[PDB]
Amino acid sequence: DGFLELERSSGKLEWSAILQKMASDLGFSKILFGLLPKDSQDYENAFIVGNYPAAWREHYDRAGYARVDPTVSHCTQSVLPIFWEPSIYQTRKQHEFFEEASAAGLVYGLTMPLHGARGELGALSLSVEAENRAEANRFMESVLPTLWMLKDYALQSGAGLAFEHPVSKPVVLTSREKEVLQWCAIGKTSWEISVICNCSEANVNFHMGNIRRKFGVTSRRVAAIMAVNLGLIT
Amino acid sequence: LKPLLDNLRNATEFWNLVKEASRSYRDALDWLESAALALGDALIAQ
Amino acid sequence: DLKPLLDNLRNATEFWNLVKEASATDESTVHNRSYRDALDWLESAALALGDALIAQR
Ligand SMILES: CCCCCCCCCC(=O)CC(=O)N[C@H]1CCOC1=O
Repeated sequence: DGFLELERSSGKLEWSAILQKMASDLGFSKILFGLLPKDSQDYENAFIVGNYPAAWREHYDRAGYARVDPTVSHCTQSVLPIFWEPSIYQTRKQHEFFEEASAAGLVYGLTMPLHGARGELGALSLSVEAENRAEANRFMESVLPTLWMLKDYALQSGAGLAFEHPVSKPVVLTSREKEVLQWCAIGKTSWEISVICNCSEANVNFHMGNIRRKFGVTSRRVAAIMAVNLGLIT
Repeated sequence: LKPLLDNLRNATEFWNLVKEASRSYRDALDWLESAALALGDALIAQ
Repeated sequence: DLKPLLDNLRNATEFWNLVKEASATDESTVHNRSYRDALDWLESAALALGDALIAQR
């Protein structure tokens, strides 16, 4: 059912890139996948990837927002989703937490608690961009069953690659590889690439074949995500 | 000394399904291309 | 049975890497029609091999 793409993963950030891919194909812009070992409950030094704005992620950890965030509190005692309605922010700090989360563009969304077969505990949060809460919830109920299946697939394949530490060698791209991939990332079709760089269509298909193997992946959309994730393009 | 036809077969199994019922053309081809470059590169052993 | 269908793909890959570092220098240098050749060879070399294992049981 298309979810199989995750358990064929080279490692942590091909997997993290496929997760963002499916989450974007559903209609969510920003997502986060957190996971912890079986009975570790210190939310610092956890396995956390996704595409939350890096400024917000670094601030979330330095402020210890894990012990005030109403979503992760919920994941420790329930296995059902929690929606980011204003009702979940009750305390003085939760309001301050909420207003800062919206500044990072995380106004609407939901969090799916994760509980692995071996004791893992984590969260899978997805944020949606809408004009109002009513329009956001009509869409979130539109995709909830698909989303419900996704969180259990992301945790099975995620639990196997999360706590592995195989240091992946660095990846450097040529002068032309980065530019041809830069256009692929913003959805340019391969023929459209040929006419911008004044090369042949096979010239870019050839290049991307080198780009996909330099990252160890099997799809160019996934490789384009890992490039912006590592800051190598754009 | 590892089996890497897994990918190729799975990339082909798709590559023959992508047009089984005669959209995802390049995706199925992109899988094949580097699933073949992967084994192809490793097939220079010693 | 067929163990020569792999060095077909291996030479398709060695051709690929030769065009690769010949193109890594500057694309000026390489005949634009060898790009397509590296691609269709790799496709036909790997289509002929994957379709050897799918018949296996
Ligand atoms: C269940 C433990 C998982 C590991 C704990 C740290 C993971 C990161 C916590 C997190 O980001 C929760 C979250 O998604 N907060 C969103 C929700 C509302 O605004 C946010 O910043």
